[PDB]
Amino acid sequence: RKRISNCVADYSVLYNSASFSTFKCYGVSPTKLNDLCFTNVYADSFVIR
Amino acid sequence: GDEVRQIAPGQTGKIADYNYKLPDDFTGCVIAWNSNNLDSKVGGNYNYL
Repeated sequence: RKRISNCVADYSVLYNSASFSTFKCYGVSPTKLNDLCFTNVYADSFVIR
Repeated sequence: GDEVRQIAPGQTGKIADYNYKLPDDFTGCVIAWNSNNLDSKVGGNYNYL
């Protein structure tokens, strides 16, 4: 779990990349992220089947 | 083939935002079928932009 903070995130570039087989947002829309100001972000990475 | 989901109404993406979008209240039927053998060549059938 890598913490993200004290930065400006341009989520548009992540969503526009077709390399991702799944990009699903459950409480927000990916387009709206670009205009949204958050408290803290937890980026968790793992490899699964 | 991966873009078939974006064809559904209320979706988003490059296909859903740059070349083809369905209305939110879409009424109708969507029909699809693979045409790899029909319209694909080993050298690259670049006719589909």
